Amino acid sequence: EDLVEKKCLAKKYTHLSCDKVFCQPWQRCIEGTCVCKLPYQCPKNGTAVCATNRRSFPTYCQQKSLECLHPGTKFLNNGTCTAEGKFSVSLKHGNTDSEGIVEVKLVDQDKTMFICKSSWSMREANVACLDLGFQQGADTQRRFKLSDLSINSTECLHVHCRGLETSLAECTFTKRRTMGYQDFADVVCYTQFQCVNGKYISQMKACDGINDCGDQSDELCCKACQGKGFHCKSGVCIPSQYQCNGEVDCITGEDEVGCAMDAERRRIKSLLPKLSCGVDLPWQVAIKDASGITCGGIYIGGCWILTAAHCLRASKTHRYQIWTVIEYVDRIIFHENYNAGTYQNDIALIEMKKDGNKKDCELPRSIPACVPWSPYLFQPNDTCIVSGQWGEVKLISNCSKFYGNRFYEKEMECAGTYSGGPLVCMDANNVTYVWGVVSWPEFPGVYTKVANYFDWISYHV
Ligand SMILES: *[C@@H]1O[C@H](CO)[C@@H](O)[C@H](O)[C@H]1NC(C)=O
Ligand SMILES: *[C@@H]1O[C@H](CO)[C@@H](O)[C@H](O)[C@H]1NC(C)=O
Ligand SMILES: *[C@@H]1O[C@H](CO)[C@@H](O)[C@H](O)[C@H]1NC(C)=O
Ligand SMILES: *[C@H]1O[C@H](CO)[C@@H](O)[C@H](O)[C@H]1NC(C)=O
Ligand SMILES: *[C@H]1O[C@H](CO)[C@@H](O)[C@H](O)[C@H]1NC(C)=O
Ligand SMILES: *[C@H]1O[C@H](CO)[C@@H](O)[C@H](O)[C@H]1NC(C)=O
Ligand SMILES: [Ca+2]
Ligand SMILES: [Ca+2]
Repeated sequence: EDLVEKKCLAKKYTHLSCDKVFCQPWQRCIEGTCVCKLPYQCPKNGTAVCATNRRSFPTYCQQKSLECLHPGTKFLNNGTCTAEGKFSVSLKHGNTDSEGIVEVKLVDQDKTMFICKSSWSMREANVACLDLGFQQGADTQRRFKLSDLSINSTECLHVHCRGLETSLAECTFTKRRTMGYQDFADVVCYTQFQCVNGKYISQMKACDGINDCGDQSDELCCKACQGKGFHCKSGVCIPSQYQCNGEVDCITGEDEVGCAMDAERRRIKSLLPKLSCGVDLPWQVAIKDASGITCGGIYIGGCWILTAAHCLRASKTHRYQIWTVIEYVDRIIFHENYNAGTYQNDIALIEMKKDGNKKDCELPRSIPACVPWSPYLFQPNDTCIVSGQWGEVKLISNCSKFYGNRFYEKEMECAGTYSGGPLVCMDANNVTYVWGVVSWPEFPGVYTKVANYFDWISYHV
């Protein structure tokens, strides 16, 4: 069984990696990695929450964003802080400090109860160990087996966590009617497939939909899921029940297409301002010079047009006009590491003069295409619309077979048929993405892969 890919594992993508996953609403994507946004950037609408330092926060986002920025400050309770209320988890009846039967003291309830093992998974186990100090979550191979004793009472606490929470306080608890025997949730916290955090687990746990690692190493590099997990085209697995649950989990977005405090974070997403991108060829532009040689531009937003370098620098005059309506081009920025012969980094930004002398560059009625932030959005055998009429090309795999060392897989994309023009692709929700630009049967078109230039794009845009 060869579910896991090896070539990713060098780059070690955790849940903090944009390219493979969505940043939590108290975070912002910057250079492929989830960073903290300041509390005053969170959506205003939310109910108050309590942090372990007895401090109260208007929104749940704002708390989690302070915890993000300022370690130590954990979560405690929904609603304002009580004076007496204080949360506690503990491992009792155990031969060592990093193991036992889990005991929870629910901030409000003065009574102390145990957890039931019939619903106890790695999602809860990891979260438990994480607030217990052990930063690598629960052990997956090891156990703590009991032999009766303290199995008198009928008490129990069913728990459920997403799995990435930094405290059991954040999870949802519900008292259940316990059967037997035996039903008490044990755990072994990890004290020394490898995870990015440093945790070894067996290969059978890798790529099954379940976060065994704690930071999602075992799930982000998957050609196909093991058990019930659902394979995102992006190469990631998600729990089957993550299908049609009102949250776009896969960066590709396919789990929510074709459908007819965990609940609080989902709520916080649906209020974030979504990008207005890629609504015959509205994005299509044509960069004509006064000489008479044309390039196939693609409108991405506002003042900006994206094209290939070589065609622009074919002009002697260095003065253009953008046709689609006629705008003028103020300045042009080529990528600094453009290599003429190899065509690596064959990409350039055009900045329009705007004109009007009163407002902004944007055209009254023009739709910008979407710029891919991840190189895992579109994959082989995906269909894409080439233009320069328009031809439906397909993305081809293993392009070393055709060109070898003239094709640099990180910086270039090959589209097999079935200047500087666009290679536009659409996802399941009808979002038009500018996937590639035209760069240079057994000769498939080669395209500079734009997703690998989102940081670069961003720097100027
Ligand atoms: C929440 O949003 C509504 C509009 O949907 C708005 O009327 C209200 O003022 C917002 N809440 C706060 C606390 O500002
Ligand atoms: C959570 O907190 C709010 C106050 O912030 C409270 O009114 C509400 O009843 C609590 N419970 C739920 C399930 O929202
Ligand atoms: C894409 O556009 C079509 C237009 O026929 C529309 O019916 C459909 O709802 C859109 N796709 C999705 C996933 O909604
Ligand atoms: C211990 O107490 C429980 C609940 O009060 C009751 O079932 C019984 O008296 C004892 N349990 C067993 C298994 O003997
Ligand atoms: C890639 O797409 C083609 C479409 O014809 C189809 O064979 C299959 O979905 C994929 N190819 C393979 C070999 O799995
Ligand atoms: C990639 O090349 C290998 C040989 O090096 C070949 O087996 C395979 O068919 C190629 N893949 C594709 C999708 O053409
Ligand atoms: Ca797993
Ligand atoms: Ca989902």
